[PDB]
Amino acid sequence: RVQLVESGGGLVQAGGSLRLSCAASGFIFDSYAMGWYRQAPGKEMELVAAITSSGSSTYYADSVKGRFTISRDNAKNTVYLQMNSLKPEDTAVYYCAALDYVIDGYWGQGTQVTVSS
Amino acid sequence: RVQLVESGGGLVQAGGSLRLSCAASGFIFDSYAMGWYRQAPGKEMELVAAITSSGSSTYYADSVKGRFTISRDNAKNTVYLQMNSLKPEDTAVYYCAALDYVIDGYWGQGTQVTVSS
Amino acid sequence: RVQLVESGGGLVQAGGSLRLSCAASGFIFDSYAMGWYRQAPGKEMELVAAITSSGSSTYYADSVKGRFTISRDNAKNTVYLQMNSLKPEDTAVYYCAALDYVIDGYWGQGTQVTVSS
Amino acid sequence: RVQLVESGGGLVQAGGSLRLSCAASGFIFDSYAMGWYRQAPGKEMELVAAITSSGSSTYYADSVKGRFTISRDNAKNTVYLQMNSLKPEDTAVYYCAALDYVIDGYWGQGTQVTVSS
Amino acid sequence: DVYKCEICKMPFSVYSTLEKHMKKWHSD
Amino acid sequence: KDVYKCEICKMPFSVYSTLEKHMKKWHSDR
Amino acid sequence: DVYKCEICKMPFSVYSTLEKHMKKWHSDR
Amino acid sequence: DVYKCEICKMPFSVYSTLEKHMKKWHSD
Ligand SMILES: [Mg+2]
Ligand SMILES: [Mg+2]
Ligand SMILES: [Mg+2]
Ligand SMILES: [Mg+2]
Ligand SMILES: [Zn+2]
Ligand SMILES: [Zn+2]
Ligand SMILES: [Zn+2]
Ligand SMILES: [Zn+2]
Repeated sequence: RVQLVESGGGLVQAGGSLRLSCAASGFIFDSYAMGWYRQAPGKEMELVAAITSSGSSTYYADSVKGRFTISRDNAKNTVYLQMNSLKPEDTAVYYCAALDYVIDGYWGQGTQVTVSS
Repeated sequence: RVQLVESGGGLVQAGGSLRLSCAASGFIFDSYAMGWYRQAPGKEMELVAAITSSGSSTYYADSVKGRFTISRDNAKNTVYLQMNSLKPEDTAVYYCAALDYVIDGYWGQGTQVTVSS
Repeated sequence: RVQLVESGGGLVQAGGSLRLSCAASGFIFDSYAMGWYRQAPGKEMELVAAITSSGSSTYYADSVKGRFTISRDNAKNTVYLQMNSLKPEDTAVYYCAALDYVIDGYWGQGTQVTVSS
Repeated sequence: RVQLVESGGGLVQAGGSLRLSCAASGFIFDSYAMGWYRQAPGKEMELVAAITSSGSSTYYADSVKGRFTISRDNAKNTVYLQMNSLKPEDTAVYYCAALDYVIDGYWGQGTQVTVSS
Repeated sequence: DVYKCEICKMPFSVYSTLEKHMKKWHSD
Repeated sequence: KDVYKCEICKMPFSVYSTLEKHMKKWHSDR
Repeated sequence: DVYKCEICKMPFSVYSTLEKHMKKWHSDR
Repeated sequence: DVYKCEICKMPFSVYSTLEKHMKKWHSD
């Protein structure tokens, strides 16, 4: 029912920027809060940022506040994560998801992000 | 990783003003001259204005000299095009790109500018 | 020795948008948090939004959350307030100032905002 | 006839920004190109930036282009100089003048700019 | 090392409540 | 329903606001 | 219709030179 | 080291002309 296509990852140097995008389909996008999660190998998955269904409220992990910005476009069914001032600690595969269904265990492919020291 | 998000276009009256922005990520923005280009439907992609890596030099097409001003903020990874005294001949989709890689033809979404009357 | 040039106000219909700007001089802009305040005739002044010197944190009055966005451009010594989904309750004169010196009572001219029902 | 009042200068660290302003009166402001000049003791005066009467075109000394931005408000009779990434070589008294009368040797008081390294 | 919402993994603090979190970030 | 506010910048204070936190986050010269 | 830089499409005039154009406007080329 | 407009002190280059300069910078 749900399909999430992430892109925009890559390799940058400490201090660079990346814009992640997620194109969503198969559910009523405007009805759900969306989140960006990151999964590094061997580490706990972390919810990086989240945005309510309307965009009116946002959540950020403390370590990315002021550097990451989450947004959404309900006309285009898209979620964005603008990552500025990247740091090595940000290296991970990034996945986007409707909050309500994170527990269901179905994920897109994610998009790899590597920040060279 | 060249992600180029252009915004700020719209419908405007002849004689009016508009400011376009392009947010750049995924490459070392400070190292590259940037250009604003435009393509009207049925016409060729043409360079409108360009600015060196540091902003130490600018270029303007003859038809926009004295009406457009290009600038950049290397801290925000952003390029701006202020457009005053707009004319119907300025109607087109506007794109921003690094000069070095224009030949490879990977363009952003661009931003529509429509000047009526 | 402080000067605050505010603009962007106007008359707009409910649901519309405006973008206020304040260009500041006479102090080291990037050292100070900045606030947008509004003053309506015969009411208590309200801090509408504020942004730390580093741009890293923002504050919003409950009634404007999700509708207003404050930002700063240190390369232009300027603070911006993007106001979407404007309501009649947003009608007032808007003033920008450094948080540290609001108690000293030196204000710019402000910019008038009127939202029609 | 011509009165020019400069302000905004001060002490600033290298890399920092300062925004200079000038209030003009006593002549038909929107009829004259304006410019910012700087004079360090025992050195040659230098024209740092100029803007045409309507604001359509600018001039910048090679050594400030991309760091300094001159602008004007013909409704408010004011001129502004935004100075980014300041260097010790920028230390001087700054003056604003109508280009036509630079040779006639009336100057405002100027405003001192000192850039520590 | 804190407890997190078991649906979306947003971290909880001493001020979090299930009801407020569910209302803000999940659908009834 | 009017609340106490920082007397320097008028930002509203809640039950969890502290002088130290507020000064640290929002003020520079004070 | 004039000759332009084959990389960035900037028009060349009688005063343009490849060396000056490349030095001012290009980084990786 | 280079010649400058004797009115406003703007430096001239090999492409500068008195007429162009006057019309752009000293005219209404
Ligand atoms: Mg909130
Ligand atoms: Mg590259
Ligand atoms: Mg502005
Ligand atoms: Mg915060
Ligand atoms: Zn949850
Ligand atoms: Zn305060
Ligand atoms: Zn080229
Ligand atoms: Zn001259």
